[PDB]
Amino acid sequence: TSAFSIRYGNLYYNPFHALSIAFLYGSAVLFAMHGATILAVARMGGEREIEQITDRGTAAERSMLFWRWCMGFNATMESIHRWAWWFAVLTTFTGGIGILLTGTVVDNWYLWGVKHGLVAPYPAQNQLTPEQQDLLRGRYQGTAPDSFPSYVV
Amino acid sequence: SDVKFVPADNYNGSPIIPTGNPMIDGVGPASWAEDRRDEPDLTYHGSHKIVPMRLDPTFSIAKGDPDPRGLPVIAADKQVAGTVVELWVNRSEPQVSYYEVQLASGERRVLLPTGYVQWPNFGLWGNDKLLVKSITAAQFANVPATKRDDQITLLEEDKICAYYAGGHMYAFAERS
Ligand code: BCL
Ligand code: BCL
Ligand SMILES: *[C@H]1O[C@H](CO)[C@@H](O[C@@H]2O[C@@H](C)[C@H](O)[C@@H](O)[C@H]2O)[C@H](O)[C@@H]1O[C@H]1O[C@H](C(=O)O)[C@@H](O[C@H]2O[C@H](CO)[C@@H](O)[C@H](O)[C@H]2NC(C)=O)[C@H](OC(C)=O)[C@H]1OC(C)=O
Ligand SMILES: CC(C)=CCC/C(C)=C/CC/C(C)=C/CC/C(C)=C/CC/C(C)=C/CC/C(C)=C/CC/C(C)=C/CC/C(C)=C/CC1=C(C)C(=O)c2ccccc2C1=O
Ligand SMILES: CCCCCCCC/C=C\CCCCCCCC(=O)O[C@H](COC(=O)CCCCCCCCCCCCCCC)COP(=O)(O)OC[C@@H](O)CO
Ligand SMILES: [Fe+3]
Repeated sequence: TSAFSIRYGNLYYNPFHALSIAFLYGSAVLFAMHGATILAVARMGGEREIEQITDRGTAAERSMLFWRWCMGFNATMESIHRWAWWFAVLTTFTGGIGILLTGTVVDNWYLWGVKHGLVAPYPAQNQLTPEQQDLLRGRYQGTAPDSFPSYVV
Repeated sequence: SDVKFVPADNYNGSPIIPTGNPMIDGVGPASWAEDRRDEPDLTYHGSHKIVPMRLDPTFSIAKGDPDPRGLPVIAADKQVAGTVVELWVNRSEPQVSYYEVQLASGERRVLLPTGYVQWPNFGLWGNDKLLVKSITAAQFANVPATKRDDQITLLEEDKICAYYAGGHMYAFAERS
């Protein structure tokens, strides 16, 4: 997992990886919110969600109003499970696309990030002379040596 | 005017103020879903989901738990409100849904949702009484009734739970 990110030039700049994280975090946000919400009305039967969906009680109403008063909008007892479903599903769906794009369409995600303007500028930590630019070019990694050389001479 | 509440003032987004007793009228945290269907909830095979335990001999107390029947119920004002006569159980997901309380110093028996009871020492030891922190022993007399004693409707569930829910705001208030 680490070497894959190293090989393809830092997976943080893969936008589908970034999305997959947004849904992964959102799944923890939603289940924290929803778990806490249903336990906060469980003494009024809020955990009997199928009844609250088919025959709305005060436990469903209080759950809707808490979030409406908190953040200005709310789900229903049924539709919060759709938000839950999609956030979980979109975690692995966007993840899969990001992997399929990697090494097929983009080989260096940080440079793709530079191209599309994702990369914040920092002051240069070092500057190379033209002579160093040729000296410090490496070589791509090849095969291991298949012999044990003697240096007897 | 029967209207349960009036605006605190004419500005947008002002609170409402209850006219009568908010616990009885059902205002604020004492309110219930008034349009809720007035029918019993049903199991998959169509029997009544919530019934007194004496009506289904399948159910029994787990061995080494206390049976709460016959214990006194201690209300928010430390008065003895009554004693547990019966348990009501959920037959779809086996648990105790309500205690039924024979009222002390009164004729009537009332339901008490177990979410509002707690054991002394949270059940670990003692277990010689029940605590109802949310309402006074006087207010136990006004807990809503079920139309029958063998079944409870979804509306009656909402009404009863809403009564104990409101207590934490209105039990110790002159707003009655
Ligand atoms: C948690 C461990 C790390 C960290 C690691 C990562 C990694 C790794 C990634 C992110 C990603 C994101 N992180 Mg971060 N992040 C941290 C701390 C934070 C904090 C904070 C503590 O205040 C915030 C607000 C953010 C915010 C964000 C978003 C820009 C983005 C999507 C999050 C998301 O959907 O989450 C779940 C929450 C929701 C679904 C609710 C909606 C949240 C919205 C989107 C937050 C917007 C904030 C906005 C930019 C700033 C508001 C203030 C302005 C001044 C008005 N990070 C710490 C340091 N974060 C991803 C990304 O897209 O990066 C480019 C990503 O790949
Ligand atoms: C240095 C390391 C790299 C990095 C490299 C990678 C790579 C590489 C990948 C991810 C992927 C993911 N990374 Mg990243 N990641 C880094 C930093 C982060 C940070 C962070 C705070 O810094 C966060 C929050 C994340 C978060 C995430 C997730 C959003 C995403 C995985 C989704 C998922 O549900 O996978 C978990 C879910 C699964 C794996 C699905 C499994 C389902 C199957 C069917 C289960 C079968 C079980 C079977 C029956 C039994 C098994 C038996 C045994 C074989 C014996 N990464 C850095 C940049 N990350 C993945 C992705 O989608 O990338 C776009 C991915 O491939
Ligand atoms: C043993 O042999 C292997 C395989 O050649 C050498 O590994 C090479 O060099 C590494 C940089 C690389 O990782 C690896 O892929 C492979 O390219 C390993 O270093 C040992 O080298 C000595 O033996 C070499 C050999 O192959 O026999 C020999 O190579 C030279 O001689 C042979 C035989 O005449 C010829 O086939 C080669 O083409 C020739 N190569 C070169 C570059 O001259 C090495 O001699 C020299 C001078 O490289 C040996 O190295 C030493 C110091 O003895
Ligand atoms: C800053 C500014 C412009 C000020 C102007 C002046 C104003 C507006 C003053 C008024 C006073 C105040 C304090 C206003 C607040 C203004 C602010 C800061 C608003 C921002 C609100 C906010 C945090 C928005 C973020 C929204 C996001 C992205 C949330 C992430 C989670 C998410 C995806 C939720 C969607 C799903 C929902 C709706 C979940 C809630 C929800 C859950 C969790 C249930 O379990 C449940 C169970 C049964 C029925 C309903 C529900 C239900 O609705
Ligand atoms: C200060 C608040 C900021 C809120 C937003 C915070 C961010 C949301 C979090 C995570 C998203 C992570 C995945 C996205 C990765 C983002 C990086 C990315 O790929 O960007 C471009 C594509 O997207 C784009 O243009 C389009 C970006 C769309 C972003 C939509 C985010 C969700 C909705 C947000 C609603 C806010 C409402 C605020 C109300 C108060 C690149 O391609 P393109 O070369 O073509 O462009 C270049 C041009 O954007 C200049 O660089
Ligand atoms: Fe749920």
